[PDB]
Amino acid sequence: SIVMQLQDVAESTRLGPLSGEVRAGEILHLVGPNGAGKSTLLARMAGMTSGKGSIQFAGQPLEAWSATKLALHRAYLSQQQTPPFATPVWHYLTLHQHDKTRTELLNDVAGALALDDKLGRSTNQLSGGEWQRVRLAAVVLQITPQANPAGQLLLLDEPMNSLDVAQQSALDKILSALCQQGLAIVMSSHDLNHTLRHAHRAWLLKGGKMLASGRREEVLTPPNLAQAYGM
Amino acid sequence: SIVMQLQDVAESTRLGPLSGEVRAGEILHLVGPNGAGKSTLLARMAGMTSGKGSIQFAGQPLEAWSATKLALHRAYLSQQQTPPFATPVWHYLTLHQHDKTRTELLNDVAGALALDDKLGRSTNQLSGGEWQRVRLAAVVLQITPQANPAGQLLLLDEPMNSLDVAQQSALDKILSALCQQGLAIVMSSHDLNHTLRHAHRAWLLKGGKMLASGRREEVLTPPNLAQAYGM
Amino acid sequence: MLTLARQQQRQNIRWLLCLSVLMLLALLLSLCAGEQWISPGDWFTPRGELFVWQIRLPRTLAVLLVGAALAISGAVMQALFENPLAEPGLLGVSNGAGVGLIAAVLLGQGQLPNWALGLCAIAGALIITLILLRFARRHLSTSRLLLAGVALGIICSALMTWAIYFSTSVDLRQLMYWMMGGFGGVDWRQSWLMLALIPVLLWICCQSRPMNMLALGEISARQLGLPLWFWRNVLVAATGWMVGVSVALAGAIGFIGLVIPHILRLCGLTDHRVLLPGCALAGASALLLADIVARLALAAAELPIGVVTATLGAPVFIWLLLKA
Amino acid sequence: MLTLARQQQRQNIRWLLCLSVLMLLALLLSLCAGEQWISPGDWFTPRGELFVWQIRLPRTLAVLLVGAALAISGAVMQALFENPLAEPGLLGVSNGAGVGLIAAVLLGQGQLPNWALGLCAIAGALIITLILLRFARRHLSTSRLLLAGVALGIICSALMTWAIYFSTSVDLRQLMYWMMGGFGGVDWRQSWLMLALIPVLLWICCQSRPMNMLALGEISARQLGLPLWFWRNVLVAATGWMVGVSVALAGAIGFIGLVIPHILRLCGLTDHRVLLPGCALAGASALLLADIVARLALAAAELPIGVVTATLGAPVFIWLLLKA
Repeated sequence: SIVMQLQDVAESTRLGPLSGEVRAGEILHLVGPNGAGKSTLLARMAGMTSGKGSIQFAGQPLEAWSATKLALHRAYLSQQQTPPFATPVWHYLTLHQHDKTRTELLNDVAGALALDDKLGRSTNQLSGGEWQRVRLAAVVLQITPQANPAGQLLLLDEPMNSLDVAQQSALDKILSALCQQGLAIVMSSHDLNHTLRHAHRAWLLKGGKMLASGRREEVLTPPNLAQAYGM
Repeated sequence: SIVMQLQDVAESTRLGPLSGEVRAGEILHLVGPNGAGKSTLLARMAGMTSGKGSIQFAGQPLEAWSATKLALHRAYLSQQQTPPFATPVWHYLTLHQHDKTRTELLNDVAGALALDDKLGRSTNQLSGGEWQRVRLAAVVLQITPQANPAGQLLLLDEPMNSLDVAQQSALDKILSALCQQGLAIVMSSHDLNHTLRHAHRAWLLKGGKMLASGRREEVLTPPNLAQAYGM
Repeated sequence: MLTLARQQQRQNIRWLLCLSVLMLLALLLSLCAGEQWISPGDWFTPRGELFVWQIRLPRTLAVLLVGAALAISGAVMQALFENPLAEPGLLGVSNGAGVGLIAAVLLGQGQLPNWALGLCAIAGALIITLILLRFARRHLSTSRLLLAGVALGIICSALMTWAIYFSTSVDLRQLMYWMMGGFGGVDWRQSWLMLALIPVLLWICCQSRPMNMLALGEISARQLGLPLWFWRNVLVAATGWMVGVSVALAGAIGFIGLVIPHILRLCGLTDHRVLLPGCALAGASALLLADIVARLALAAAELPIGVVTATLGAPVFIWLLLKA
Repeated sequence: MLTLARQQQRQNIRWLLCLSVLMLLALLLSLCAGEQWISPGDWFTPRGELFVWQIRLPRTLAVLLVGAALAISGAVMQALFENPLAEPGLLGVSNGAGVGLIAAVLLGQGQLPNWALGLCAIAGALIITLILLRFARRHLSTSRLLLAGVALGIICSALMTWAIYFSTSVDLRQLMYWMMGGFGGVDWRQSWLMLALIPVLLWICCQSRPMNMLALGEISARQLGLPLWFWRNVLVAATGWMVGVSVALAGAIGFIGLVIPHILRLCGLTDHRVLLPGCALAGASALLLADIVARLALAAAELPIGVVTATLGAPVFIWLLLKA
């Protein structure tokens, strides 16, 4: 069940010593204030950054994984990325698919996130909320268990950025549908009610250290929240 | 009581014909999906854009107002603005003050938004959440009834951007304290529970037209929300 | 295969066709003009065998290769730096190969065979290209890179002017023609350079996968399993190679590596599997024309390719700015 | 007054002092070295009246003014285009004056007085600065502006080169000294231009408020009650003025409008109430040295001021890129 394991992870003061478990078929939310390490953590779990600590992904440790294979077992979404100039949304998405074949699936995901009419339009020409959905879409197509058997982990850093209540709900359905298929979804929570309502487990970093973990309902308690935010 | 009046405002299809009232000492939230006109509307009420419709600000119509005076009666905060390269936070804020004298007040606001240790640091060298607070701060100092008697309206387009639950709560206190002093605060709501919990009145645009208005508790009803978002 | 895709591919194949034609047409025209005319028929005439074969042909083939190269280079650099403004000339990679050449010549000997020099040019380019990329990693910015590049360009101009004056073995002409590019003294005795271009040109034109990825952007590129560092350095080398040789062959030509790439993107060629090949063709033809005009323009002397390329370049660039 | 504020102001006054000194220290040095050295005392000798008063002084005065101008200009442009890379030389406002200047010299050779020329240059600048600003409003981008500028620069260089060859009243030297700037032929008979620089120089150097605002950025600048259009257009003029005249005075000098401003920000001169004066002072001195060096380094021929400023420029710019 446990797909990823974090053993005393921490790089400089931003991210203090932290350890935990990433259980498949579950949605984990990194909860905490600004500076609390959330992004840095995610970057590690992804494999974008190296350093002090030990992370093992589905048996072998990240460090042991080859880029190529890693990309088949997990997808990463940075907090923000500059859209590639002159590149049609449909190409953007395709490039993310490990099986260009499954063309119809692309249309489905693009649809789900209101992008069927946006395909064919150059990424550098989308609005804020648009680009985001385009990115999410691209990442999902990459790791959907439907098209990719090796898909196991989906790391998302601040996904709801630019989305409206609706576009949010939209992605909620996708993510759920994803963990229901056995995917491991780890994302940095933005709204507490949200995390309470949709997350499964939930680490609560602060200053860079983990004040708590476990079921979101237990972890998101006034004592902790106060210990974390100060109110 | 009514400070601003909108009479059949609308520029192209983004913003359809819309009319309403901005009552002083109150917090109005522009609620709606992406594309629903919110930003365009705010830009008008501010005076940044001109067009079809009629907006009168405290008697005289905007169009009649002189830039100079307008800046004393209202402050505007665009959705996003590129931080001025090589400019210390403290200078940034000062420049916004109509009375450079009230130096202590600056320190207070900067403090309230956790920026007392950030002053003196160049704006082009702040983080996301940092710059935002720096901007909000700057705008507040500009229209606080404490230092400015002519302050009447504070227009904010997506303020909570980049702020964490805490920094949010932080600004909530400031805004409240502001309308309590008789200020008219109009901002584009991001979270429905928030708008329900903190807003007074609330227009609910959609497609560009106003589906509703009035007390946030009446305006934010499932029938309307569904009519607006589609869920 | 997706709908829009297959459709785009169709229009792509069309252009690669149209461009493929335009080049031959240009190849022909070039082989036929030079202050006198020599139609295909009068080619095996005691004149044709001289001009057409011993003078024109070589020169034309040089242009084609340098063009397609400078063009592709522009595409390649742009991808690497994630910036459309990336190009050999602007970033001073050409002046890099410039310095590397003059240095090889002076600190060397008039006996340095071309191949020897070309290698020194490639070095000149590589240095700059490497330094630019270093500045590209520590501070990824479109302005930074565009700034640095320009700067290194200037710095390289100094070293060049300051070294030629010192030796005095200077010729106000040779200098200007090199600084402003020109295929005036291109003979078969430089056919080793020309060949040298063919390998890379072909190889790189097939490496589209790495760039569509690369184009997505570092992280995306990486998280997608791309061997970034490899491809980055690899392309850095490929660039240095092409550019360096290009400078050695015809000096500092500029404004085909920026324009050509983009114009083709405008036409719809975006997927590198097409943009690279397209670039070569459009880059060849483009420079051929410039060259032809460069020589036939005035009878007194042969206008520096650069002057032409930059004269037509700036205009087509301004427009491209408003259009995009 | 805020603490951090009072302190900064102090250190600022400190620099405005040191800089105020260095300039004089440079004004002196300029008047003493030309070809042969001299001494403040050995000045009041029959020789001094010649050199020191009828040759040197005039020149050293033009340098100051042109220097303090180009420096301020860049400052101003950067404010307007909300971009640090904004500068006369790069964006081509200098070549703008070039075109306009030559236009006169050709339509009325020797008939049109220097002052008559100055106006023609000021026009050349204004145009470009306007065309640039237009492109700045319709598509605010640091890349766009920095692109268009480079382009227009080229276009203007073409118009110039092409118009000189045609008339044949060309002198490979005159052309190069202009394109690469130089104070070689500055006599008291151009003092009308020199004076024409003082008014604006003093004025614009006092309009700090408008620019601090302007610096916040369009919207902010506006919502705060700033007459944006006015000041935008006003500075555009003040720019073309200084720029054009400087060109009519010493051709196209480049790379002081970019560096000097930023360096002073590094020292902590940010409030335009200081950055302007600071620019004037650091601009003047900076160019004096550049001139002095251009004056001695090669006894056979005086170096084009441009080359100097550029040689030292590119480097100090690269460094600035790593520091900032």
